[PDB]
Amino acid sequence: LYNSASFSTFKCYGVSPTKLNDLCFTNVYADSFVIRGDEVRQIAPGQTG
Amino acid sequence: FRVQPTESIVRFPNITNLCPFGEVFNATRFASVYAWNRKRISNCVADYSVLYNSASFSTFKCYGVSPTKLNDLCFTNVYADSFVIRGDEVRQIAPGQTGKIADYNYKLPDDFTGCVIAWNSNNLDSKVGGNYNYQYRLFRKSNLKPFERDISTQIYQAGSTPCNGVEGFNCYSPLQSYGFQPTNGVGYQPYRVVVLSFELLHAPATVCGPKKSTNLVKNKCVNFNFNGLTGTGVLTESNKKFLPFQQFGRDIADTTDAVRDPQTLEILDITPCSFGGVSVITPGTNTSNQVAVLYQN
Amino acid sequence: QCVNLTTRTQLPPAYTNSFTRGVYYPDKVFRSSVLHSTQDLFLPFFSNVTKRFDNPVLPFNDGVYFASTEKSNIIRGWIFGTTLDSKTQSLLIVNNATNVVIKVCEFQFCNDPFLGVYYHKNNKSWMESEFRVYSSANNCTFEYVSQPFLMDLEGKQGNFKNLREFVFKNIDGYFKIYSKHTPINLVRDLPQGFSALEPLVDLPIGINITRFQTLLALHNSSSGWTAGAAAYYVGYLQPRTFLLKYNENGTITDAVDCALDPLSETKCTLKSFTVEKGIYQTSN
Amino acid sequence: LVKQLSSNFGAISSVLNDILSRLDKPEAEVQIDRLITGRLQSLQTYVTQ
Ligand SMILES: *[C@@H]1O[C@H](CO)[C@@H](O)[C@H](O)[C@H]1NC(C)=O
Ligand SMILES: *[C@@H]1O[C@H](CO)[C@@H](O)[C@H](O)[C@H]1NC(C)=O
Ligand SMILES: *[C@@H]1O[C@H](CO)[C@@H](O)[C@H](O)[C@H]1NC(C)=O
Ligand SMILES: *[C@@H]1O[C@H](CO)[C@@H](O)[C@H](O)[C@H]1NC(C)=O
Repeated sequence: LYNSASFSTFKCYGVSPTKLNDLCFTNVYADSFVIRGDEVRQIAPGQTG
Repeated sequence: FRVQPTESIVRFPNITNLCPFGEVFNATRFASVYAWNRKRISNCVADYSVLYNSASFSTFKCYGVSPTKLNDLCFTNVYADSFVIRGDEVRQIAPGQTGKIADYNYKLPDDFTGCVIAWNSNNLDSKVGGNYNYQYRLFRKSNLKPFERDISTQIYQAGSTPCNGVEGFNCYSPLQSYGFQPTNGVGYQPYRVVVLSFELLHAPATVCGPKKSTNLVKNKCVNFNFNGLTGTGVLTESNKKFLPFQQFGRDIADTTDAVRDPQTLEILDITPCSFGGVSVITPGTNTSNQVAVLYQN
Repeated sequence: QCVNLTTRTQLPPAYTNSFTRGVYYPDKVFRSSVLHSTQDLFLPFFSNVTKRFDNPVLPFNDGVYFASTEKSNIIRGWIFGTTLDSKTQSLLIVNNATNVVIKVCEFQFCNDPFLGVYYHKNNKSWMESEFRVYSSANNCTFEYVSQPFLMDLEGKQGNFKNLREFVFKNIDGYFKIYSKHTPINLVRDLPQGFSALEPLVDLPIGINITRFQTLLALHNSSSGWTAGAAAYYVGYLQPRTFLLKYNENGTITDAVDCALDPLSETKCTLKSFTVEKGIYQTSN
Repeated sequence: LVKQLSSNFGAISSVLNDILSRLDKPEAEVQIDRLITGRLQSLQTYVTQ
């Protein structure tokens, strides 16, 4: 899910994607939704607009 | 029984110069963390009690040495490292600290000895046509090794798709930002820090404190301070050949046993003051109250 | 003065194994009759020595240089950490009468054979001239000590007559150099004896050194670029421990390794240069 | 027993005067305690033997 022909857009916050293979978690939540085309800076914690 | 010292002998080099701290602190424009300014300091007198007492600092933190009495010691191989950072210095720049800066920008030793001096600068030209830039928040490989600095960073890849330049990657590793964002945000990133790295060893001092010296003695128990090295005993003339590059001696085990005077370059032997066990020779107290005393050896 | 010559003689390296030499003892004085262990990287007593003729290294900046030539063919200034770019800086040696300065700078000179060095018109063969150094102050710093140019041992006693030793350390942000020049009797190779070197400079210069070459270019004008039959020896330092013996002016008179021969190891563990009959556990 | 004085039993420096002249009071105390502990052990070992 990190680097392939698919999943062309990939961003991470809090936890680096280069460390995930060495990290364990619980109750992982998968949120599946559709975002409007104007998605520029629409997923950041520093959210305005 | 132990013989007490009669005089305190403090000896420092013939030097009357002054340490160029201001030349690093605020004489000109500041370099980025990656291109940090490495200034070698020598042949000068440094009064660090000024910076300790002075205002306009956010942090005055020492490692291996006290924030005080820094002016009582001589140091050698002294370097001043100047950086431009965010106010988030704590847990970023420190010995043993796995911060973003510590890992991929500027690495500080775990056994580091010296002082980290930092201050804010909200009264500068950064908000008035300022050209402040060169912020970094990306990685490369592993740690940079203590006190090392890169000069390249021209090509960066870290993963698959080895196209030697693809947009779907951690592009623009160098020069990540410049977002001073004047007046706005939790810290504008005006913070400057100077790290003073000191070596303390047998090697000749290059930086002295603001202390005057006194005279020497030849046949009496005294206290002494030779370039920060202290102790007590009788200082006598040596008859052994200490070569020009030799400042200190040593016995079969430890202890210098001799020093080279920083102003005359003469060698003095240090003999611990006389001492020995003290015992009372007595009859029973139910017979007599008169005793004799033996001072051993 | 770019020569880019191919008119040179190619001579294979020569090798020898007897090498009980190479000492850079600490400055702190150990009074006398002291048997003191030491750490750091030194040169093994029986290391395989290479005789070289301007052959590229790969010194790791940790090794020892020797010269056996006559003063008239004394090797001239050598450069450390040179790459084919302006990225690194190095310049260490000047003479006592050439009116030049040891100005450490980047290399922007003839590649590979930046000769430049000559001696004096009095030789009536080599042609008197000097180095052509073109440094740039733009994005370049300069740090040097111009004092250490008095390395000159005069006199014509002996049957060789003199030899020189220099050791260069990495070393952790410094470039420490130790050396000594001595008279010698008639020998065919490095003498089967012992001596020790003294420090010249500390040089608190933070430069990463990965390469090294020496230079001697006393080429005549009789034909092509032909110089005298000069040669030099080098070795490498390794992180081994040693036992040093002082006797009795605060100087080193003997030393023993730990890695070469179990007997030497035994001597070190017993803090002695003499071992009595018996069984000694030296390690595991 | 003499050589043990040079051991530096976890402290920043084997020399007591070096600690006293470099660190502050409570800062030195935590380093001195280490030298004392090691030296107490060295003496106790010597006497026991
Ligand atoms: C200090 O410098 C003066 C020369 O200014 C010299 O005569 C003297 O011997 C030096 N050392 C001492 C202890 O004064
Ligand atoms: C002290 O000496 C006297 C001598 O007559 C003796 O009677 C007495 O018991 C002694 N006392 C003690 C405590 O030894
Ligand atoms: C030194 O090592 C080389 C490695 O190729 C070897 O050929 C040579 O014979 C060795 N020299 C001596 C004197 O052992
Ligand atoms: C020590 O040096 C003196 C000269 O200062 C010399 O005469 C003496 O022989 C030397 N000692 C030894 C063991 O070489």
